[PDB]
Amino acid sequence: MKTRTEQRRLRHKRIVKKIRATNHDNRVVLMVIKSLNHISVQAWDFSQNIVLASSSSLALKLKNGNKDNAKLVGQDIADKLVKLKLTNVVFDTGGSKYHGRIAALAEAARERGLNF
Amino acid sequence: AVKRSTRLGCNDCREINYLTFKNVKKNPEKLALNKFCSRCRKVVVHKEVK
Amino acid sequence: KKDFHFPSQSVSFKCASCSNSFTIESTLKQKEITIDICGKCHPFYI
Amino acid sequence: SKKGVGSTKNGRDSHAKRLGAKKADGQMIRTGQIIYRQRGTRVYPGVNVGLGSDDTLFALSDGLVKYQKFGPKQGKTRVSVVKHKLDA
Amino acid sequence: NNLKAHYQKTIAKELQKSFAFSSIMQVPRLEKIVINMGVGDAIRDSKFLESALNELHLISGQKPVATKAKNAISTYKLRAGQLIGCKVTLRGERMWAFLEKLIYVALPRVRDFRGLSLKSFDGRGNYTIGIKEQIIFPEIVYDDIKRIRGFDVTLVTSTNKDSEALALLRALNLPLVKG
Amino acid sequence: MLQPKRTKYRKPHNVSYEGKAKGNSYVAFGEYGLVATKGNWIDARAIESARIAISKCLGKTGKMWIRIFPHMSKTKKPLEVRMGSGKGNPEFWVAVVKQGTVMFEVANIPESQMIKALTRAGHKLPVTWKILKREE
RNA sequence: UGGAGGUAAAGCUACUGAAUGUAUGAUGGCGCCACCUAGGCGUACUGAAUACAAUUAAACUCUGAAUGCCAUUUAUUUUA
RNA sequence: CGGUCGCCUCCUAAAAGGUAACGGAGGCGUACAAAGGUACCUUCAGUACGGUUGGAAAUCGUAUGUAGAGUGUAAUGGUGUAAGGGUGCUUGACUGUGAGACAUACAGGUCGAACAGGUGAGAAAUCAGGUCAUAGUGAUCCGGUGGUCCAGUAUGGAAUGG
RNA sequence: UUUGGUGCCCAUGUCGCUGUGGAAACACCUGGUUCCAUUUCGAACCCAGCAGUUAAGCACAGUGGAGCCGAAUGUAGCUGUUUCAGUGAGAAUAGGAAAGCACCAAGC
Ligand SMILES: [Mg+2]
Ligand SMILES: [Mg+2]
Ligand SMILES: [Mg+2]
Ligand SMILES: [Mg+2]
Ligand SMILES: [Mg+2]
Ligand SMILES: [Mg+2]
Ligand SMILES: [Mg+2]
Ligand SMILES: [Mg+2]
Ligand SMILES: [Mg+2]
Ligand SMILES: [Mg+2]
Ligand SMILES: [Mg+2]
Ligand SMILES: [Mg+2]
Ligand SMILES: [Mg+2]
Ligand SMILES: [Zn+2]
Ligand SMILES: [Zn+2]
Repeated sequence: MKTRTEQRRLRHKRIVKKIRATNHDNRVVLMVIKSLNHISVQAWDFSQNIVLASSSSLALKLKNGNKDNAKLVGQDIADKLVKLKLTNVVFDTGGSKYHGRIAALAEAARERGLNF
Repeated sequence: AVKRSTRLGCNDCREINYLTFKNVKKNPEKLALNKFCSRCRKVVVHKEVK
Repeated sequence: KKDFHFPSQSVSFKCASCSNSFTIESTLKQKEITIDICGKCHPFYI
Repeated sequence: SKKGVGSTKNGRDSHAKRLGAKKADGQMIRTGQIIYRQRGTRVYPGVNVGLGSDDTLFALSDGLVKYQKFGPKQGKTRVSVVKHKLDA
Repeated sequence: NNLKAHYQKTIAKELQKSFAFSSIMQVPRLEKIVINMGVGDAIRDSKFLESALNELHLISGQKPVATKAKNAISTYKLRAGQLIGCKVTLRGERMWAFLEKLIYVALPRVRDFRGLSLKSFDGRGNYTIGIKEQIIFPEIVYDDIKRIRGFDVTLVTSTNKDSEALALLRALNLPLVKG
Repeated sequence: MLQPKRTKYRKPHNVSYEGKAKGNSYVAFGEYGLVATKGNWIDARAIESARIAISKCLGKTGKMWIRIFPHMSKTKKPLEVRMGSGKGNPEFWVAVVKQGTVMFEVANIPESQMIKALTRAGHKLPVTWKILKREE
């Protein structure tokens, strides 16, 4: 009836609405977007509507789509967030079920000093 | 008025601490819920009391 | 999906006149069941 | 002669529920004060504004209340409480 | 399936050459064969419905999901929340296996498979086959429901034009009158 | 007797006839028309009387249009009844004619007969009528 | 200066009802046949739906004020 | 004489609110251990086409359609990724509270941030002190029932009270 | 600047029609042996890879067809005082309209 990306966009609209409705402490938002080839991550701030930190397979120059490079992406983005002195984050998926690459990246971010 | 109310009492101190509603005609089985108890100061099973 | 009691096993199918052992997956007996009217044994197709 | 008269059947009315807007734009407000009471969300909630069990909008922080118009054909209304933001 | 490879090579080349299709995947592709054997007898003799599923089960290799009506009708004794009808949707290898088994074993056993075509496409490229009797299907033992029924095998395709669906059918040799 | 087939509410509030002309202000089916100059309530009985008058004084090929329709009903308490104990029952339907509404229009017959016909139609109605023509 | 609203007005292809004419017309009534059931050719005429032109409403609204109301800003006045 | 007496929805009610009449229309004295809570997934009705039983209309496939569908109910308002449907786990359908407001003659009613205790869902953020919201309800006195760190008419009990 | 992602917006952002495109990326695609999944279907979700692919989607140019928006004049209702001064709609129209504002990653 649709294509996978539109359903992923639809789930993202739900998640964005929920986070913007309930995030009272104004935490930074760690958005991960997964594609068929690669997965990227960017930390927006919904109060200013800008990007504070970013990371991607293109940025990191990896043949991604594997759980191994997902560990590297999470480590890089968590390192960047620590350098930015922001540790209170909210984690949302691109509209995909939290599992596999998304779960590995999220768990990888947690052991490098993030609190979520 | 109709009487659909029932009392829920703890199963440790046997004290009645909650008041709820139940349809005896539809639901035939006794409630065996678990709620907070002021005396025991913890969560414990609460059953229907006549 | 899997874990079923009805196994789809690749069974061969023979026919009269023309042998034509067509192998098709089905959940039946594992032997050469002979069909009396197959596709090729019909005046309509040929 | 009166010949008698029939009887009327509808002379019944209910108590008026005190709904509507309570705080006007520009009025200062503390947390927990009502800004809009409604039956069904006639005014959407924004930032620093909550909801109740009767669809009642209440504030969550100090500031000036503020209405924002949004939605298709500009048919949706939204309220918010822009914090004092004195910020020295 | 060997005929699956036959489908790949033959359909690709001929359709592409037949219409100068600029890409191999421009050719139409068949998607899913839905089977829907539904009966309202589940309103009174529910037992029958169960047996129905098993025969359907025994035919395709997918257990059938029983469907429920979205309305309620007094004349049909229908009411919401009841199971009236099973639907099965085959994909991947199993769909081609069942399709091949139907056209080669089940279909030519039909008492009078004279066929109907050209007047069957829904205008979007689909195709429905209304089977009249169940006993003709090889995957069925003589013991069955006290009532015998048919089937409503249907087809889907990647293309949206009914003519291109017919062209794929001709390339696949689905045996109907002139179509 | 023009009558609405059904109505949602039997006893509605009356609709004022004071004001200018909302719709049905200009001849748009024929080309000669009978305008009103004083808003009043006129019932389907007067409409039917006027229509029968027009039809009787028409010819074999003349054509006529009735714009107004008696949409609104009115009540009347039974005689010898003191006020109270609810509203009376609906009795007759009247079409609300405001100052400037074209009620009847005629075409397809020579000018003198249509002018006379509109005169006889307006003598059956209480409002003071007037003839107007259609802009080219 | 800012706001809430849905009245007056207006509109009904923007809904719910009511409702006029023209054109195409489902539909029935009415016939005349064949056929005992599948139907067919015209329909004094009823009238779905569509298009054009025109209507009505406290409990109709795709719209839509003024006044009034609340708050604030400035000026003045009174200790209510 | 007939009719009505409490509470909820719409109009009259004149675009803040309020506003009466033996003015015009209706309902309620409930329903849900799921129709609550959470996490995840998902989105009309109708109509067109194509198809055995099967028929105007049961189910299937596809398209169209922007709400005429659903939201237990009388209306109103709201809500089409929602507040509608399905699934998994549960019982926050918690305890002690409660700054601040509304409306009000009073009595009563309504919303609620936030704190402590111990839980449920969820990776977490978060949500949960009953349901999309407004009717589903009756003061005091009197007596009965359970618990109880209070009293016990000289003292110990009991009776009788709190 | 362009591509890809996303927030803000909520049709002058749509629906549709005609063409062009891919370097990198986006996508279809290749398989279900692993984590995970179907009220049944690896369709979807989830895996691991880019063989093929520019139909799609997606991105560009044209398209005033449908939908949407809509000036000025005039008028209806309003406030006063007049029996005239402001306020000024709705409908209709000329007409506009093939979105716009920011952030991030890459060759630029
Ligand atoms: Mg009221
Ligand atoms: Mg009016
Ligand atoms: Mg209308
Ligand atoms: Mg009105
Ligand atoms: Mg009496
Ligand atoms: Mg007022
Ligand atoms: Mg009012
Ligand atoms: Mg209702
Ligand atoms: Mg649940
Ligand atoms: Mg619910
Ligand atoms: Mg007494
Ligand atoms: Mg003593
Ligand atoms: Mg292309
Ligand atoms: Zn206890
Ligand atoms: Zn043979």
